[PDB]
Amino acid sequence: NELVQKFQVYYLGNVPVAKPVGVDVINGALESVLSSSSREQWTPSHVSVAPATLTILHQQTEAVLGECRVRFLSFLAVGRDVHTFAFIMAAGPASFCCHMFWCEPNAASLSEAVQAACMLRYQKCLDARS
Amino acid sequence: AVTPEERHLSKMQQNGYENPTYKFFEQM
Repeated sequence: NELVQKFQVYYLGNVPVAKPVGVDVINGALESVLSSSSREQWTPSHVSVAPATLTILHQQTEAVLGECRVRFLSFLAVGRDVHTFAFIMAAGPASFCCHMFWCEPNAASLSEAVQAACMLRYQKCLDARS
Repeated sequence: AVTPEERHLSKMQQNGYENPTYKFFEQM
């Protein structure tokens, strides 16, 4: 299943967004959610990074808060604040959802893991269809 | 100078990453 052990971070939630890509899109989403929540509202959680999916689970009950196919992840980024991570999913053909996280000490390891999953996945797909 | 963690963070902050798996299936 998973490629690496789950990441203990805060899930800030998800919001619809207008476009599949852009650091401006994800920073707009982050500012909005941060302005409407406080740190005590944040959901401790871990992100399981598997070959084909990302799964977001509650901190140690490990209940499922979201599951996302790598093929429908259009974009990811670290926000202007180095703690923040977001990715955009194409929820449907014309529908985008931004999933957001607060990471300590920063978002480097999570973004790396998710980027690596996308790059592995793309080569696997080219290989399958060749 | 800038460590490995650091250079990749600035990349992730400045451009993020567009998933080519998405575009691959999208172009179909």
